Amino acid sequence: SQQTRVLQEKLRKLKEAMLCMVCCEEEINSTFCPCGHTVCCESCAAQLQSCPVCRSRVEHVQHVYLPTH
Amino acid sequence: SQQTRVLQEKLRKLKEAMLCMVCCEEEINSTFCPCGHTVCCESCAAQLQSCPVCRSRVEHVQHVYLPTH
Ligand SMILES: [Zn+2]
Ligand SMILES: [Zn+2]
Ligand SMILES: [Zn+2]
Ligand SMILES: [Zn+2]
Repeated sequence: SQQTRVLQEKLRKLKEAMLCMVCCEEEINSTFCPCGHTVCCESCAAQLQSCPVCRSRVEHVQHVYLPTH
Repeated sequence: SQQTRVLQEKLRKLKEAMLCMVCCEEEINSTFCPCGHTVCCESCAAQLQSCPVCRSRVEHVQHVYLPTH
């Protein structure tokens, strides 16, 4: 129905919010510490020395195990 | 249709996976370090001394800013 189409779009938007903001291909699973922005996959996070959201120094990357994975 | 019901269930489960595993009311926004389990809100994470998923000693709680918040 039309409601199936509406729900597919909502699901797509929620899944896109869970994808890395740099590569757009892999799920977010890494936090830039200490700022806390959790916006990248592990491969993109390993290549950034400054946060892409707030520009703070990345002291280290913490892997996050999320229930939505 | 039955497809609409399947998608509604997927959306519900994804939304439930973003809620704190202790209070079931507030969004997850905290990571237990060093293990990385990210399953609680700030208030519930604050006094836990051991991770509720893996039993590891909690050395630090890192706040996380997720795009799904
Ligand atoms: Zn990436
Ligand atoms: Zn940041
Ligand atoms: Zn809680
Ligand atoms: Zn743990």
